[PDB]
Amino acid sequence: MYTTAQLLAANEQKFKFDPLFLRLFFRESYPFTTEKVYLSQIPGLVNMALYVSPIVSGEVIRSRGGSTSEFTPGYVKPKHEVNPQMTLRRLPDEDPQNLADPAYRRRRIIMQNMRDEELAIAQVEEMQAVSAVLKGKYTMTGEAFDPVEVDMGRSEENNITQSGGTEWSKRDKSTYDPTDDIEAYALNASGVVNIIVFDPKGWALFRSFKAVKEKLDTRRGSNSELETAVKDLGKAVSYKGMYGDVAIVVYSGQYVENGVKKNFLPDNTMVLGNTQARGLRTYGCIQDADAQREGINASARYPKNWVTTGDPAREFTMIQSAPLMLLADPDEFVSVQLA
Amino acid sequence: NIIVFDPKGWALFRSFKAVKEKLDTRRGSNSELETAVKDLGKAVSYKGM
Amino acid sequence: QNLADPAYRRRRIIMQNMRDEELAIAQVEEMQAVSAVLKGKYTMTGEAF
Amino acid sequence: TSKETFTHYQPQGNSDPAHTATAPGGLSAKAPAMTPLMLDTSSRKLVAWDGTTDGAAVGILAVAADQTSTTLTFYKSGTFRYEDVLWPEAASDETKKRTAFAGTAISIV
Amino acid sequence: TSKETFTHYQPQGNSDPAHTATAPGGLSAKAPAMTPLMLDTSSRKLVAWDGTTDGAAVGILAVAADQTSTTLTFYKSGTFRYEDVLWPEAASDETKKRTAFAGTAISIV
Repeated sequence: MYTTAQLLAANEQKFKFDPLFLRLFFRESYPFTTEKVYLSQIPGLVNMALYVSPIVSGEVIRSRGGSTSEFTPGYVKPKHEVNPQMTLRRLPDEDPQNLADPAYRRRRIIMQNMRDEELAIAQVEEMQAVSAVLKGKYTMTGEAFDPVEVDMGRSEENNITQSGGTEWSKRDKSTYDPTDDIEAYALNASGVVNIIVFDPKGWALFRSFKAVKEKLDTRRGSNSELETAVKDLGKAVSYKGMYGDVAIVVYSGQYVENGVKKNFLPDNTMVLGNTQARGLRTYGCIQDADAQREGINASARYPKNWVTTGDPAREFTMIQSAPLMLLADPDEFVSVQLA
Repeated sequence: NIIVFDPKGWALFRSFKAVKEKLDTRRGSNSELETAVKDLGKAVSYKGM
Repeated sequence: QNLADPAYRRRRIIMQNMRDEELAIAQVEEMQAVSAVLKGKYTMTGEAF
Repeated sequence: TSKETFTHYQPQGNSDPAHTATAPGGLSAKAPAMTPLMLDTSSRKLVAWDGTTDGAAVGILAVAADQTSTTLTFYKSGTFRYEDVLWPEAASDETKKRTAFAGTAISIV
Repeated sequence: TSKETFTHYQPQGNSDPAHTATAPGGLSAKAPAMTPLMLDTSSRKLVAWDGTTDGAAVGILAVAADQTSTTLTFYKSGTFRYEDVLWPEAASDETKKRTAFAGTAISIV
């Protein structure tokens, strides 16, 4: 009872969370108004022109075109409670030398909760895009929601796995040049590639090769400028510079699971990509009876606050949406898994 | 005056350290080659002179 | 949600077919040129020819 | 030629709210929505209703699932239309099916 | 030095309403809040659940009481968290622990 404790400042323990994907590739958002959604892709291919003699005949070459698929449903809703009986005790903040009414504490808790759902939904929005341009195939599996599998259309030629006996770690650091592997892997890209985003551990081995370091100092060999001698540590996505026409970007973002914090990208991967590649930020229809009454069926997010009647009274807060990250051209990127 | 190469047939021509030291001499050669490939994921490019 | 005239669709198909024709014929010229200035000997053969 | 009979999808039969719950699932076959369930006689896991065990109904499945689903989500309150419930083939008596959920918050109207 | 973590206290797991009721009780010892109850087979007087008689769950206690209490107030609906409700050590397997309240409006998440 006789303690007389005075409280100093408090801490935050913020995440390392910067999307880099809802901001670079997926700049365009298309809200829905209907149930289904299509994504056509013309299989543009020609055949070799045969050398048939000009006497007999010519075969009728089959016309091309035609491929469609649907990626419909999507959903998310992180409900929270208020439990009016927690405001009786004091928060970790609000130093005991100066307390406050238990009505302001409820407002602070509600604001913190709202920020919590905002962060939680922004976390799912980035994870969907990470799966999208990291594998070209995605699965939505969860409780009270049947699995929904999305085949974006990625081919097997853009999922190069380094596994074997010659990936990069079984090579000599000083003699080998990794640029040949880059130019070989980027051959099947179907468009210009100018960002090759790495991993925090996927950049140690690429830089380790003496060939790149010797290429950095040639006085006319290239126009590249790659800031080694670390430029920005202990942070989210940074820019190591330019490597000719292609920039170099390292992304060490983290998403928090139920209790564990896991990196967005695996330990050693790179993505041959383009900044001009179009990415979709489609949002579905909010399937809430109250929302339909205000005509807000087509919206990005939807906050809602309500209170239950009866002698046990409880308030609630919810954010409803339907983030359904899509990519028009799954073959625009190449996901190399190093080893 | 044209030495058109193959897309990984050039990978060993520039692996020779003689050419790399040939690039930087400050008075030796006027040759200005562009390694660290300038055009990636595209058809024919120009490596320079 | 917005259909088209089934007469304009024929025009689109014809345009795509003509583009494919142009590309296919232009591709033969490159195989011929590569054989020509790569070996100086060239066999031009195929089915029914 | 081919008709397009369109009926509004309204499973509920009364104003009684339909409350949900989650519990481990042990399905032996693919089970669509509106499938009645019982508890396993030995492991007490959730399995599909056979239509012959009296009083075994405890709820109605809410979302589709299969053997890969560890935990099922099922309704535990409210009333449902008799025609909309995908009854098991073994249960041939309408009267028994209409009162199969008696003693529980689930009802058939 | 010492740390005293201030964690909240939310027994409910869902937004479903949690009703309550009262009934005569036959407790033999102190039973804190959220102790499952069963109905006796001799005099049908509410007692603490033994954790062995499967399917005997009838409700969850809401107010602390001892063997001197003639009437016990127990919940009969809603959803409760596993980590907050106090279940007896007799039931050792988690699967049977989860589906103990099936057939009743009470659910465990």
